[PDB]
Amino acid sequence: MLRFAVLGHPVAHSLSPAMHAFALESLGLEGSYEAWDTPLEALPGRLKEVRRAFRGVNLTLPLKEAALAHLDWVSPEAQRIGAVNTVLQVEGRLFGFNTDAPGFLEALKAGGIPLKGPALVLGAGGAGRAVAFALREAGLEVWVWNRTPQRALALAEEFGLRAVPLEKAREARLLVNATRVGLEDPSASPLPAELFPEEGAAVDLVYRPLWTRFLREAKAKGLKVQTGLPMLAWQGALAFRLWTGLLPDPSGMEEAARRALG
Amino acid sequence: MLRFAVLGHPVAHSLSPAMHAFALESLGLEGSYEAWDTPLEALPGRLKEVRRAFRGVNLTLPLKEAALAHLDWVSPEAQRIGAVNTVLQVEGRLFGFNTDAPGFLEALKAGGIPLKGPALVLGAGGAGRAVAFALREAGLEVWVWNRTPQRALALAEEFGLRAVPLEKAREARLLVNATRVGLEDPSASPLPAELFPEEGAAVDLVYRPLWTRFLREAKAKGLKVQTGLPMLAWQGALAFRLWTGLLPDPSGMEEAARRALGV
Ligand SMILES: NC(=O)c1ccc[n+]([C@@H]2O[C@H](COP(=O)([O-])OP(=O)(O)OC[C@H]3O[C@@H](n4cnc5c(N)ncnc54)[C@H](OP(=O)(O)O)[C@@H]3O)[C@@H](O)[C@H]2O)c1
Repeated sequence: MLRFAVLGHPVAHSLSPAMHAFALESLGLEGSYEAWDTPLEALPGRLKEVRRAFRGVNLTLPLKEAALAHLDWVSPEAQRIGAVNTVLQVEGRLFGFNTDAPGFLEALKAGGIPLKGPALVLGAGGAGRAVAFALREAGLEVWVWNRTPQRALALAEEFGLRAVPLEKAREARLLVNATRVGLEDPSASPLPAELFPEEGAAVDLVYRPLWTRFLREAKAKGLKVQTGLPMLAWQGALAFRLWTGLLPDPSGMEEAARRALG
Repeated sequence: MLRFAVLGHPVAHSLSPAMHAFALESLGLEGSYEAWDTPLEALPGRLKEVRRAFRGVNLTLPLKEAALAHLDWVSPEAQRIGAVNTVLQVEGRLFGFNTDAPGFLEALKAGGIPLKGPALVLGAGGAGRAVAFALREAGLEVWVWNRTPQRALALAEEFGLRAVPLEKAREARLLVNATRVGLEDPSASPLPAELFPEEGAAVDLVYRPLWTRFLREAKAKGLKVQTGLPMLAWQGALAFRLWTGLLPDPSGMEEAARRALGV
């Protein structure tokens, strides 16, 4: 019993299998969590397959947004965010949820990052929307920026936030990189060093490398920093509870993910 | 800790607490399944407490119908049957399902009884509906009877069945008692021995007593028979799987009920 898996392309190096293997073991449960490559056009087929033999699955790039028109139910939050990262299967019916939003908040709390705004979310893409949704719910004043202005402006209107220029980063107290800038690229950062504030906190959703240029610039400025692992771990832990009713240890899953990275 | 419960009025004799206690223990899980007396007045206040402190709950009379309107999502089957016996709580949201229909079918399969029709369901009430529904989806011909002809003909239309006179029971190959006849009445049966099928099988949903006059008659005639416990055990095991993803041993679920019954 308990067949799980992460669907997306690519997923060859996902850290979920390692995290969830630990979750199952730690809770004394038998089961498996496997990495299963799935293009955005091979999705319809896989949701059918999930229905017949998986208790649940995580969705990742680039399936998160397209999965909605494919589930029997989608949570109010997942719908607002417009993306599902966790699917539960019961009686062949599929229910979509988003554990990225609540996971991010739990990660901040657990990591001792104060919820102090204004919070600037860099990136109005999928991850940016989930983070902006979470920070709005937490009641902070939220600003959003995007390389392409329209997307930031549209999101600001949609969520009742404020689209701002990169320069306003100096006035933010919580900075979140929700862009792909820096992914596998130690030379790139979404924010020029000179625009970082001198007090506050910075979080990077990118965890490859672990200490991105963005986090190094932030740490250099004396800001409290958090890597992308805590969020990854919490969204996974919350997903596991959705599936079984049990909450595996988040710190344990994070460590497991770290060990899995090398 | 996993928190479960059976909601209804009454529930003091429900065998669910005993069955799920076995499920939890046998599956090495920590948690509890309690019986919570819940009159219809209190469904609202009760469900809210569910969204907050329970992973899932079973619903028994008289809350199986008035629950649908209060849930965030109701399964199709449960929609068509018009009753929910299993509620799942996730992120404060409540989802309703009916494990009786599939539990009934899985009990027959696991017990040997072939889904060879034509099958006749005696009783067009709540119990009969769930069973009538499950049997056609299974792929066999299904007739329905009821002491009040109307309640039967209407069901034949709503579910695409066929209302028949009691005499038809003889031409059926699958007999199902969905009436309260025989409940704590060893000498009472809804079907006269003379109207019993020629070949086939019979299943009684009444499990108190376990061997009802209906089942004893059916057996004397040469029909294969099944008590009401296998269905009880499977709807419970399926409910547990629904809440956790793990299926407790249905045979063990039945044993637990048997012991709780003391027979
Ligand atoms: N740690 C976790 O658990 C976690 C959870 C979710 C996401 N993430 C990570 O965060 C990132 C975002 O993922 P996602 O699902 O939101 O998907 P995504 O859709 O692939 O990201 C599109 C977004 O990234 C920005 N971006 C891309 N290239 C850029 C460049 N060269 N310069 C400036 N901005 C650029 C986009 O700007 P435009 O709109 O202008 O293209 C936009 O805001 C990924 O690296 C992902 O691994 C991590």
